[PDB]
Amino acid sequence: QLEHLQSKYIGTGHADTTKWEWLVNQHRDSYCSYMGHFDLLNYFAIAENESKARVRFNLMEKMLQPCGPPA
Amino acid sequence: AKHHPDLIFCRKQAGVAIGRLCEKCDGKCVICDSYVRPCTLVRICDECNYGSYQGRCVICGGPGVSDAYYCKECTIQEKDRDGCPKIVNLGSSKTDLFYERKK
Amino acid sequence: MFLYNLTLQRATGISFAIHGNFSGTKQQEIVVSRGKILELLRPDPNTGKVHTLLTVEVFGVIRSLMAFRLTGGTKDYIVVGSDSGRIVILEYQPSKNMFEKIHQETFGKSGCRRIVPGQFLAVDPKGRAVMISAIEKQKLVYILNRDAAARLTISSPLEAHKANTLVYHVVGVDVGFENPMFACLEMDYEEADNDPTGEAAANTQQTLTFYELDLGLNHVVRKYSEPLEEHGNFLITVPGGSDGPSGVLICSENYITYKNFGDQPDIRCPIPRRRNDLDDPERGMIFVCSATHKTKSMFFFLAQTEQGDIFKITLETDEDMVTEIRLKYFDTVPVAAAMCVLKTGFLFVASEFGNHYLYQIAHLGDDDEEPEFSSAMPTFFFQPRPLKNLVLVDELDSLSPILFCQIADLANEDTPQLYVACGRGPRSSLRVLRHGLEVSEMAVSELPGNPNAVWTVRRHIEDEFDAYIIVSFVNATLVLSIGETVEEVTDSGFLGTTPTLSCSLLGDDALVQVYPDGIRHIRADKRVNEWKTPGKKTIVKCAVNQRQVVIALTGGELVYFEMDPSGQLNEYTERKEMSADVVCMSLANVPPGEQRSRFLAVGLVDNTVRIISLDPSDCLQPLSMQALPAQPESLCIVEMFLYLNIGLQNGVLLRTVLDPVTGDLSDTRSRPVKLFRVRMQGQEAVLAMSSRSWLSYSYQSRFHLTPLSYETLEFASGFASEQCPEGIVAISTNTLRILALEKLGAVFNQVAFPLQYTPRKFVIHPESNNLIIIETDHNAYTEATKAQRKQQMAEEMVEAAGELAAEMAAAFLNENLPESIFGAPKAGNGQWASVIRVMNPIQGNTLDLVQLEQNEAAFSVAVCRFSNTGEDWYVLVGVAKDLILNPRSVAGGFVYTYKLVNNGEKLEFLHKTPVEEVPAAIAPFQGRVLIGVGKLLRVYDLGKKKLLRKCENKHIANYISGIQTIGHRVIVSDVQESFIWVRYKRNENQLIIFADDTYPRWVTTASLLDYDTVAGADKFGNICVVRLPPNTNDSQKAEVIMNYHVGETVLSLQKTTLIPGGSESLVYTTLSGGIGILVPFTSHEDHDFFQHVEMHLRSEHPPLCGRDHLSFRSYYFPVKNVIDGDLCEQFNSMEPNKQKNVSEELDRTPPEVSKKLEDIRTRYA
Amino acid sequence: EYIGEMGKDYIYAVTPLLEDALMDRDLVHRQTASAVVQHMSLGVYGFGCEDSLNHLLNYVWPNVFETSPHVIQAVMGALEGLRVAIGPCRMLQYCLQGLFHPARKVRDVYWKIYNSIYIGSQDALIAHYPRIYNDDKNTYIRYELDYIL
RNA sequence: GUGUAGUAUCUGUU
RNA sequence: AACAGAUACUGACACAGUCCCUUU
Ligand SMILES: [Zn+2]
Ligand SMILES: [Zn+2]
Ligand SMILES: [Zn+2]
Repeated sequence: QLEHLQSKYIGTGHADTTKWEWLVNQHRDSYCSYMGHFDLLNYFAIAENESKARVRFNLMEKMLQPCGPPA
Repeated sequence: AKHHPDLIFCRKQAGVAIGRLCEKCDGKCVICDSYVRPCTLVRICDECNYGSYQGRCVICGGPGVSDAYYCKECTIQEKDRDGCPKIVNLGSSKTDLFYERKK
Repeated sequence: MFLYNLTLQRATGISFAIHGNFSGTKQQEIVVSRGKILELLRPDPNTGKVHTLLTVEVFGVIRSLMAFRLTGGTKDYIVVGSDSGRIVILEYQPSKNMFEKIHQETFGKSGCRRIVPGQFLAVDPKGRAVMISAIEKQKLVYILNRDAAARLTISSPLEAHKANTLVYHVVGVDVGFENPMFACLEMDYEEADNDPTGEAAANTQQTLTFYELDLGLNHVVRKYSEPLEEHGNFLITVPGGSDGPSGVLICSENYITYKNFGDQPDIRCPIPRRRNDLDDPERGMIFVCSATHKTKSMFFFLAQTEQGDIFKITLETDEDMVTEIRLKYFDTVPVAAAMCVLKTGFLFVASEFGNHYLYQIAHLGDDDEEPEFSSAMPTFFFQPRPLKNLVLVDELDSLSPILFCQIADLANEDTPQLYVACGRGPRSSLRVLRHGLEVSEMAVSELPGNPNAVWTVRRHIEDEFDAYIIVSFVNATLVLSIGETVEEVTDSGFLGTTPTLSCSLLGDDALVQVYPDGIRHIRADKRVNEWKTPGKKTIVKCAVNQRQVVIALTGGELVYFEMDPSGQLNEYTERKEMSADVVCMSLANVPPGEQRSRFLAVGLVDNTVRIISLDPSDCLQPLSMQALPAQPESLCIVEMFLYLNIGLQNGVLLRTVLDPVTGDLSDTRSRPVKLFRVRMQGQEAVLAMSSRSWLSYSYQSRFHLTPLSYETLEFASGFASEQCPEGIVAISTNTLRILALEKLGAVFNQVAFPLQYTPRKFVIHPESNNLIIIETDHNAYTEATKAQRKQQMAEEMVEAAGELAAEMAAAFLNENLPESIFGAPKAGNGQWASVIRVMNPIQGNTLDLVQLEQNEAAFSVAVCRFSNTGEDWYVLVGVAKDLILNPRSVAGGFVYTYKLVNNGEKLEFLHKTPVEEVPAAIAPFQGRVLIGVGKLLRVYDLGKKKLLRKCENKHIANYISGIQTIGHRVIVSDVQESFIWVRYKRNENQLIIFADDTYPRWVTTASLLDYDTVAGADKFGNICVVRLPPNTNDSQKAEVIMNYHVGETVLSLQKTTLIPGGSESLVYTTLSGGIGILVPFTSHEDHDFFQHVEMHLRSEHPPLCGRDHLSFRSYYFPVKNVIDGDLCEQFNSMEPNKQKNVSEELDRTPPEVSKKLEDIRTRYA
Repeated sequence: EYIGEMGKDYIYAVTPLLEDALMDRDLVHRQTASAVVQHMSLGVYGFGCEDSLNHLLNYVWPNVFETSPHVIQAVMGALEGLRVAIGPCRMLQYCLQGLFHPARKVRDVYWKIYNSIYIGSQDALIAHYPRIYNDDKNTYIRYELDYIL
């Protein structure tokens, strides 16, 4: 059964899925990817004069409640 | 086995135990039943590798003879990184065959 | 069309710098982690210099790194968490000089995922368990143990999952032989995603949670969970058990807190603030990193601030209860991402952007002039000052943030140089990278003559310095000696009337004088064994040795001498002459293993060398023969298992394996070549001289051939003295020179010139070869604005009624903190600062400088000329105004025009032109320019008041990033779409697009390879080549013909030639400091061979950290028509059994594979 | 299936036959052609044969709106193999149109396909996502990727 | 030959 | 549309298997 395998993973949707939560998942995954790779974090820390620790803290803070409150 | 929709995988977090195959199931892939290019060893969760179940066949439950493997296609698709592929169900064909034979 | 990826310089950006005992000895080493390179360093405990031993590559993204040792053990291990869903344990082998994989376990899919562990790698202080965690919901615990065979083992993972939670940091708690415990900074989000009003997002606070590993029941359970006040960012482990108490230090904004479970009132201490700080008071203040130096007497912590201040935390406690935290100011260093303090009193600072430094702690900084701060005291301030508790001893050069590169020839050299624009903030600089080894001159003395050959034989074998310096003229000589004052000795006993050909070391203290009339022996003791060669045919060549004097006469009349313990000369009654003369001949160094030098090689006019055995039975009798493509010039024998370097009349160097008969021959590229053997880095190297200096060193059993970066020299001799133990005494242009090569500096010697802000782009003035550089920073002040702010602050402080009469204002306005040392006063998210610089690149002195106003962010530069004028250069600068980054919004823009008259050394203002968006790209064409403002593309022409717009187009999808043009075709780079092709029609004045791409791409740079091909980089680290179909008329789509994944963001692509006489290649440079090239194959057979080699190496030599090489190279797009050369070159360091296995699968021998792999690199680079 | 690498030389020969087989006349032909496509795409992975695989994907895609379990399994296997061989970007572009279709019987199929694509290599989906214009109260734009040095 | 899951197409009665 | 009958097809589906806790 394929549907049990996909149900457990976090991020998968279904027919009754709204757009806000889909983009919330997109944003959370994007923040985690930014934290993961190194040279992308270097890019972000050079584009604005902030230490990498500050950028990491800001990204972690934005993980809670992105894209505004729900409807 | 992919030929029976009724069968169910355990797919819990895998441990250090190594799976085994009987004589009938020897040389097959525990996901697709393919004889081509075994690639990676099969591991099972400690609940499957406990007591009487230790060293039994992954697919059908017979006495273990040889190790189990993942085929190259499954390794490419990363189907090996999913948990223990041990089958926990008994199936509908086996029980009905047994009852018909014991008619 | 297949390409071959190669690398010239590896990344030099440190990310993790854990330390420990990895060699198993009492000496400590540092294991640093670049983005994808694992490197091990050993600082010298006597001279302070840092050396490198291993530079393995793992082909993956390393996300975490920690070390541990088992209780009662001596050697530490290494744990790696990465993008592969596996955890790997490594172990260093000093004998084999490699990393051995001990264990690996798979727990999930690959890639930097949200719910797959690999981010945090907390380990138990004793060594009983390890923990790997994900950012969300996933935590696994492994138990480590030892067996009866003294080997580590691993257990099945234990799960500690938790739904709808986020993890900030995880650390191991020192519990002292009790159940191991782990502490994490969790934070829930279940309810906040269910409140439309949005107040549930607020009132949510972090909770410190403890996870106890129950060894008896073999499961993990969480016990304590207490809400916090502020939001912590990382935790510190407090040494507990027998020494110190348990618990963890929590660092938050403007606070530091100690907490412990069971029964403890927490203690909080505010972070001291800098005195007279120019920062905006709105922002907070946090710590970035820390360290620990636990010791039997006591333990203390270190901490680094955002500004760059190092504090010293000391915990004060009762018998078992902690009472207060005591903070004290230690020193200030450049901001770093990791610090480590070792024994012997050394501090290693791994800067997060730029060079790395090593300091020695001279004082611990206690009860000194500065006061201390405590939590018991009821916003503290402190005065930063230069270094007092630290002394710098070593510096490690690095180019971490390379932002713009331009390979050209702005000097008068024949070889192109690299002009990089690396650096961030006030530490930014422009460096000149040129291939070669650095040369340092110390003492130069002029010799009025024509010195042809000098030697540096020692007075005695046990002497540590060279006491004899025989400068030989054409007809005379010149004797010198080492010392504080170098002079000419007269009573040395040497007859200074005949030119010297060589200076042998016959005995422990014996030397001979070799002249074109024979050899007179003058031993140090009062003994001379004179032996002349009467006749018109005197000796021609000479071959000195540690115990032999082998010479020859005209017509190849070789002469053999051997030393007996008595101290005489043994001449064999054989004068065998060949049909041709000698062109080059020498003896080898005497090894202790054999009696003397193994063999003698003599080059001949007939181009056949003869390897004569040195036994008396077959004295002066050859045993083999070898031919050369040209006239022999030298036959130097390099030691370390040995080889033989051959000189040729043409500029090619040939190396032959050690054997009487010829073996494997390696060739490397109109003047005679002379080779001299010197001591380099404790290793016996050689110094060839073909057209320049060429020093071939056998570093770590690896052979390099890199020239000495200096003007052409003629002759050299090794230098040994107290001041400069390792060096060269060289003669060139009839003068005496002194060389010193202490630091290795393999390739790309650096000369840096400082800057003010982060450089963005720079162009070259063609007429004068001068650079126009634009700098810009966010959250910055200009000079005038910061000066006025300082004046206002001083006035307010005076008016603060601090006795109405305060003398501190004079000190304040006299206090200037060097920004390159103490950082810059970051202000706010809307402020900007910029400056325009005209710099001479041969010598980095500014020739002009223009400062913009507040909130003027330069983003473009161009040197062009217009059709309406003749000889009239211009400079166009694109500037933003009121730019907000994250809530993206801008208010207008401007374009400046300058005049650049006095040989490109002045910039007088002409006018400025408002525009509706920010001008991102400026590119001249056909006597006019393009300016891309927002999504609009426009053409402008010069006027008298401003620039006049002619054409427009409003169909670009999004923001315009860059513009490249060729002929009537111009290529537009987009922020999210890949590429747009648009044509300019002069007769109609319309810009119409005719071709674009299919796959969106976040491009950062683009280069034009041909009329139809474009090579574009990516933000995510990919490189692609796209070609326009041949049947296209300028709807239509472009076809991708190449894909790759460098793994590091690329910011420069440029095709040129590096080595003279070679082939052009696509040189690229990345944001982490790496420099690589992509080269094409010269034959199809080569392509199939390299493909099959890569396939086999991928099959049998997997990546060290558990990644899949093909899956790594296909991270975002499947790899296409690119062969990875790093994996291919990994063959040369593999074990011999695997080497022969793979080579036999290749139907070749391993030496052939090595030569084939080396040939392409030595041809293209 | 038997020949993995040396199978790129025979994609051209069998492409017209596969196109003929994948035509909507009979179920078993499409089932077996989908199996062939899956095995071929898994075999040729890594050797840059995406041009013909794109055409085969274009021909095999309209078969996902079936009901028989065997054809469904064959089509999903072919789609997974093509996703591995080509890349998640093309499959995302294909599945991105009906993901919010008004009909209930289409969204579930598109969501099954999207879940299959998402579980494997989501970190590439990070870089392959489409730009969304934000609403009056909700921010939908990832402004961090628009920074320019 | 038999049994375990499914599928397609025809024919009759409402 | 529901009830029923008939004919074809797919799943390298399987063939005294065997029980491997059945507790006092
Ligand atoms: Zn299981
Ligand atoms: Zn079996
Ligand atoms: Zn398989």
